[PDB]
Amino acid sequence: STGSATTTPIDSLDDAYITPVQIGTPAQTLNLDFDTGSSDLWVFSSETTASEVDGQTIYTPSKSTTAKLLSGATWSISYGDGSSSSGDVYTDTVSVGGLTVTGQAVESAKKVSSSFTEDSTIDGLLGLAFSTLNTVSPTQQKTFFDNAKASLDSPVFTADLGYHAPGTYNFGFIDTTAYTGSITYTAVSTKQGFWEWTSTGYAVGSGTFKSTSIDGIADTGTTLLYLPATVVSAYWAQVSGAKSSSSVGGYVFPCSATLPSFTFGVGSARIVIPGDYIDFGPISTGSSSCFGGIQSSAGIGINIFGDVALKAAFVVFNGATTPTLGFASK
Repeated sequence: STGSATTTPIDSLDDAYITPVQIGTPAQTLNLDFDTGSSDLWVFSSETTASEVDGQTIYTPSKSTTAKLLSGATWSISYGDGSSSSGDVYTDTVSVGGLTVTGQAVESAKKVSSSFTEDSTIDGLLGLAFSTLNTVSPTQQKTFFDNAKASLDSPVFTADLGYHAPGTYNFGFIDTTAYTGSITYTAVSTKQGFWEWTSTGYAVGSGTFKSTSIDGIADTGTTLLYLPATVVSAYWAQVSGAKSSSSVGGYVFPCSATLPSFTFGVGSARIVIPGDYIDFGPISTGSSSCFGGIQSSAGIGINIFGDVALKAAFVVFNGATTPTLGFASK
């Protein structure tokens, strides 16, 4: 089997992407944030504290003939941005772009933190990291991809995120029309539950490539590119007036600037992030200070190849017995 779904930016900055997901019978369609940095499929629901729901579409298990309470199971998660959610668990039928999993754990939120409430466009998350990170207790549950894997034509999914435009998540096949050149594959460590890999280096604009190992995670659920402070400083030093602002919480730059590109290495190959992808616009409405799309990972504890990086590539998440990651230009 295969599936293919379009993923759409939630706003004009590409702060996140939402993908329609069918849950239950008859289908209830919710727009979920596909997150290769976590492993819980959780949704706003009829059980969510009413004061914490503000415009989201909810899953109502009592209206699904295929929903079954997973008795005794609870979940609770905290994300790297400090947001969190928790609740209980149902199993139900879940379909993405024509690909159907029966008995999928659908984690129903009883509580969500303010960041989720305030974002009307995201109805929940669909985790695509390794199932070892799943938070369901006392019986850990499998991700949608893990459940689908054995049925898929090939045990893979691909992320093809757009810049200021829709893109595509495919399951079970590699669309050879979706990228240019060849796909370069690179080794993955699953020890921390993430799609963790090692970039071979970087360049800033038309500058020379610096060969240096940068361990990090491929994370569709993180907006920006978080790299070591040395790398980030080298980038922003090429932008007149750019500085790290403690008050704002990262690098800012004059909105009048033209940003250089940023290249990262995948083996002997190179992915180029155009300068425009690194612009996240005014820090507040009407400001002439703009927020940068490359920020320091210092204090996160891990480097994160988030959407800024991933949207410059066609990315293969290969869930074969020995997982790997593939990157192509597009």
